[PDB]
Amino acid sequence: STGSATTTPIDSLDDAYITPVQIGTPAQTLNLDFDTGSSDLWVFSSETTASEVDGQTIYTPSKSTTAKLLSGATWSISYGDGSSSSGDVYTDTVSVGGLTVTGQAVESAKKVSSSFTEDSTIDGLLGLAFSTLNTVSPTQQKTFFDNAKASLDSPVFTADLGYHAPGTYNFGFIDTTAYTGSITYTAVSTKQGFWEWTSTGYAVGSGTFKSTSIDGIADTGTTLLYLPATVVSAYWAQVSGAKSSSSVGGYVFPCSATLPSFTFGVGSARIVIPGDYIDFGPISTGSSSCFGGIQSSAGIGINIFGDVALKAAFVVFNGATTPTLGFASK
Repeated sequence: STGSATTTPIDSLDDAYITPVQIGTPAQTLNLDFDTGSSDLWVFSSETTASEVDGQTIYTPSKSTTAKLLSGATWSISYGDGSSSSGDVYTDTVSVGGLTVTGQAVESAKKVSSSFTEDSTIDGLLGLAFSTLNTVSPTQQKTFFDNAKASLDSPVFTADLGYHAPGTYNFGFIDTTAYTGSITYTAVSTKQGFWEWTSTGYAVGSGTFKSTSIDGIADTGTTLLYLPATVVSAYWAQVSGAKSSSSVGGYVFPCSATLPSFTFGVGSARIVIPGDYIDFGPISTGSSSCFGGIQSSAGIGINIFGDVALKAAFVVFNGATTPTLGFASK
């Protein structure tokens, strides 16, 4: 089997991407944030505290003839941005782009934190990291990819995120028309539950490539590119007027600037992030200070190849017995 679904930016900055997902019988379609940095499929629901729902589409398990309460199961998650959610668990039929999994754990939110409530465009998350990170207790549950893997033509999914434009998530096949050149594969460590890999270095604009190992995670659920402070300082030093602002929470730059590109290494191959992809717009409405898309990871504990980096590439998440990641230009 295969599946193919379009993923669409939630706003003009590409702050996140939503993909339609069918849950239940008859189908209830929710727009979920596919997140290769977490492993819970959770949704706003008929059980979510009413004051914490503000425009999202909800899953109502009582209206699904295939929904079954997973007795005793609860979940609770906190994300790197400080947001969180928790609730109980159903199993139900879940389909993405024509690919169907029966008995998928659908984690129904009873509580969500304010940032979820405030984002009317995201109806929940669909985790695509490794199932060892799934938070369901007392019986940990499998991700949608893990449940579908054995049925897929090839045990892979691909992320093709657009810049200010829709893109595609495919399951079970590699669309050879979707990228240029060849796909370069690189090793993955699953020891932390992430799609964790080692970039071979970077370049700023037309500058020379610096060979240096950068361990980080391929995370479609993080907006920006978070890298070591040395790397980020080298980038922003090429932008007149750029500075790290403690009050804003990162590097800012004059909105009048033209940003240089940033290149990262995948083995001997190179992925080029155009400068425009690094512009996240005014820090507040009407400001001439703009927020940078490359930020320091020093306060995180891990480097994150988020959407800013991934949307410059066609990315293969290879779930073979030994997982690997593949990157191609496009």
